[PDB]
Amino acid sequence: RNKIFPDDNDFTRWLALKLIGLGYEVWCDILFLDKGDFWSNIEKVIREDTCKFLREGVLKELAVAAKVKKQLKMSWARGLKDILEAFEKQKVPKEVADASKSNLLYQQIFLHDKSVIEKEEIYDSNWLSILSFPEELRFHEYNWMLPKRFDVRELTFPAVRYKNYLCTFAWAYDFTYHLPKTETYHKSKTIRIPTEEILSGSYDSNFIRNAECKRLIVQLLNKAFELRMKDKEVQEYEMSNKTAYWLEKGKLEKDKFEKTMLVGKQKDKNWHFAISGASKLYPFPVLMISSHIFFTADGKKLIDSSSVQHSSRRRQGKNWWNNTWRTKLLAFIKYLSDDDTSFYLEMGSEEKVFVSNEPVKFKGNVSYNIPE
Amino acid sequence: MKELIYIEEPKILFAHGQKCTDARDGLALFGPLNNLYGIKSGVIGTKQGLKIFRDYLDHIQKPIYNSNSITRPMFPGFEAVFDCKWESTGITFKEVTNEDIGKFLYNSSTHKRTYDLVSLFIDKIISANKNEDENVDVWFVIVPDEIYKYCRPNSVLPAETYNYDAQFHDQFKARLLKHTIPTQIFRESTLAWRDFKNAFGLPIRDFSKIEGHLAWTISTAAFYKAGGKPWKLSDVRNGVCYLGLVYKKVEKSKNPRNACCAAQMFLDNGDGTVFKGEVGPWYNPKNGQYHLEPKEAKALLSQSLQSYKEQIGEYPKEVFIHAKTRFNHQEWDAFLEVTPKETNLVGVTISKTKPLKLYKTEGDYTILRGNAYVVNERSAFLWTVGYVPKIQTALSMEVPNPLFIEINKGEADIKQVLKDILSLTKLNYNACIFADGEPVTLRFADKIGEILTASTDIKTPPLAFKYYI
RNA sequence: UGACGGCUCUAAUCUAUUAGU
DNA sequence: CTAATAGATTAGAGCCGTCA
Ligand SMILES: [Mg+2]
Repeated sequence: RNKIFPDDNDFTRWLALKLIGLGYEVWCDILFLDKGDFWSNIEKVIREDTCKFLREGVLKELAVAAKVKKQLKMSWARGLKDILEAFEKQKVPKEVADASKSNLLYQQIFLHDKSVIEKEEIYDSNWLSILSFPEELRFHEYNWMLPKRFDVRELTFPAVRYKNYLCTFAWAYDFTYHLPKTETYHKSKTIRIPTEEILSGSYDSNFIRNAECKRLIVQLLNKAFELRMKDKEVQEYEMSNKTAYWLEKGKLEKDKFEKTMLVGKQKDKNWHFAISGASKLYPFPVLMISSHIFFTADGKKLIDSSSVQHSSRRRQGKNWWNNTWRTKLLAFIKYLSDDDTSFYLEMGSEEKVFVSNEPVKFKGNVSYNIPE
Repeated sequence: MKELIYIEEPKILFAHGQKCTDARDGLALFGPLNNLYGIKSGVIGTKQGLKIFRDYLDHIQKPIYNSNSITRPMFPGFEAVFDCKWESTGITFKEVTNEDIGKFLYNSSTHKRTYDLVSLFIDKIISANKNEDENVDVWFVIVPDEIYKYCRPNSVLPAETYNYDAQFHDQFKARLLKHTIPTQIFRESTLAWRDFKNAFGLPIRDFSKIEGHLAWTISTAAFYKAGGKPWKLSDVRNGVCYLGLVYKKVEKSKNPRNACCAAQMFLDNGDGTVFKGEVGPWYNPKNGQYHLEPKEAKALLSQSLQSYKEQIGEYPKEVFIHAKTRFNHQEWDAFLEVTPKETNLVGVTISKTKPLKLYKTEGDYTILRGNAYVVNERSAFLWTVGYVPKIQTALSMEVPNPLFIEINKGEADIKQVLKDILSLTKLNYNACIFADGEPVTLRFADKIGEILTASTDIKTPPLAFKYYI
C-alpha cells in the first residue's frame, strides 16, 4: 500500500524527478543501481498490491495489462498539464509533498561513483630544483681596461656590466683573448660576495640592492643557460619577449631520448618541441622551464610567418595531454644533464652552479578516482 | 616534500531553500528563486532578423538533445525551468528599411557609418519605447553580420561624426545608459547559426555539441534581464562585500585616459543576492600606469560602502577587493581613508599569468580543481580551473595555469580567502555554468569597462547588470 | 557581441646599468 | 628630455576548440 507502480533517457529522468517533486510517487529501475531479485518483486507487486496501471517484453506487458483489466471487470508544458489533470481527475492518492526526498535521492544516486576519495597523490612540476651555488659572487674592477663599446654579451663567459664593474662567476683572469689587456690586473680590487647571504636575504649593502642583486643573478643564469644551449648544438628562436632553445632534427637517437619523442613530422611539415629558461628566486631557487612548440620547414631554418606559427601551435596543442607534457619536459631536462643527477651551468673555468635534474615534487591529500 | 591542501565545496542555494553544487541541475530540479510572469521581446532590424529571432524563441521552448548526454545537461524548455511563459506573441517589431541600410555602407570610413548605424538603431528603439501603447520587457538588438564584419577598428572598406569610437557594440551600449532600458545585443551569426554554411559540406567549427549550453546561457541571461534571479548563494555571511576592479584603455584618444571600473557583490536584505555595478568610470591621465589616483579610488570605495549601508543598514566588517594588478602605498592609503572604525580591509591580487604546470603520475587528466598549494602565509596557488568530479570532464583543454592569489595587503586567512574565491566562480548570470575559471568579481567589472568606454559624457549611469551583460 | 579556456603576435609602462650635452 | 642592455608588469588584438 501507499505505493504506485534507450531513446528517452533524459526525458524519463526529468519526468520522474518532476512527478516526485509535485508529490506523486514513482517507482523505476533508476533508483536501485544494483541488479540481480529483479523480476520476482515486480510480479509480486503486480499480483498483490496493484489496482490501476498507467518487442516480446512489450507484448508480454500488454498481455499482462489486458489480463489485469479483464480481471478487474509543440511543447512539454501541454503534456505536463495533461498529465497533472489526468492524475487529479483519477483521484490518485498522494502524501505530503517535499523536495528533500528528491534532493537526497539525487545526491545518493545521480553522483554515486563521482565522489571524493581521500587518497594522497604526488605531482611533478616545471620547477627544477637548485642544489648549490659557488662560494662567492665576483665583481671585477675593469677600470679603463676594456673598450667602451666592447659589447659584454659577446664574451664566452657570462658577465654583465654594473657601474664600472663586471659581474661573473668566473675567475678574474678568464676570457683574456677577447680582452687582451688583462694580465696587468691587481687582484685586491675584486669584490667577492658569498651566495648564501645574498640569496637567502641577508645582504644589505650600498653596492647592490637585494632585488637588484636577484635581477643580476637571474640575468647571469639566463645568459649562461643561453650559452649552454648554444654549446650543445641547439638552435634558438627569438620569441616575442624571450628566447627559446629548440633541439634540431637528427640530433637525438632515432628522434628519441629516454623513450620520448621531442622532434617529429606533421603532414609535410616539421615540428619541434622547445623550452625557455627563466630562473627566479621566489619562493625558492628554481630554473623554470616553460614549454612551447615551434614549426619549421626543413627542420633547421625557422619559418618567417608568425600566423603560421600560431596556427600550427594551436593545431598541435589540441591532442596533447598531461602525460605527454610531463614526458616531454622531463626528457628535455634529462637530455641536458651531465653525469647522474644534475647539470652545471658553465659559469667559470673551474667553478660551476649546480642545478638538479629532478623537478620539485608536490604531495597531496585528496585524489580523484578517474573512472575511465 | 611539499604539501597540497583541499578546499571544501562552496554549494549554492536554490528554490525552497534547497542546496546543491551544480547550478544547471539546481535550476532544473528545483527552479529559480522567484517566479516571473512573462517576457516580451522586440526585434530591431530587417524582417530577416524578425524571422531569426522568432525561430530562436520557438527553439528555446522545445527540448534539445545531443549525441552524448553525459557531457552537458539537456535543455527542456525555458518556461518549464523558470516558471514563466515567453514566446513570439508578446512581440513588438520595428522595421529597418534596406534602402537606409544601403545608403550607409558607402562612405568606406568606419567612423561615419558606425555612428550612423548606432543612431539609426537607437532612434528606432527610443521611438518604439515612447510612442507605442505596448510595454516591451527587454529590447533585443540584431545586427547584420557582414556590415559589422567590415566595421573592424583597424580595417578599411576594400568631422562631426569622425571624432568617435570605431566599434559598434560598445558605443551602442554606452548610448542607452541615460534611458535605463534593458537592451540585449545579438549578432546575427549567433542566433542564425544554422542558415550559414560553407562550400565544403562540413562546418568549420563543430557547433552540434554546444547547442544546449548556448540555449541555457542565452535563456539565463534573458531571464536575468527580465528582472528575475536564477540562483544565489547558501552561506553568504554578514560582513561580506565583494568588490571588483579592472583596468581598460580607450585606445584612440588625445590622452591615454586609463579606464577603471568596479563591480560589487553584496546583500540587499531581501534574503537574496543582488549584483549591481556601482560604477562610474574613473580616469587616470597618466600613461601606462595601472594605479588609481587617491581621489578616484577613495570615491570608488566610498560609493561601495555607502551603497552597502543604504542597502542593508550597517557597514560590513570585511571588504574584499579582487584586482588584476598590485597596489601602491598611496592607493592603499586612499582605501584606508574611508575605512570604517571597527573594520578591516583585504586586497586579493590575482595574477593570471604565471608558469606552473603540474602532471599526474599516471592519468592524463589534469590536477583536481579545488586543490590549493600553500607556498607561504601570504601566497598560494588556487586551481580555479581543473578536473570536476561532478561532471567527470575537464573544464579546460590543456594544463591549467593556477591563479596566483596574493594577499597583497592586510591580514586574513589563506583558507578562507581561497574558499571565498572558489565560491565566487558560480555567481555569473551570463552563462549558467558549473564554475568559472576567473572570479566574476574580476570579469563583470571588465565587461562594464568594455561597455562604458566608447563614451564619457553619460550622467546617472545604470545600476543593475541587466543592461551591460 | 551566446559562453569559456588555452594560445600566438603585439607594442606601451616601471627598475637597474651604459652611452648621446 | 633623449638612445642602447637586462627583468618584471601590464594590456590589446586575432585565432583556435568544444565529438571521440
Ligand atoms: Mg552584455
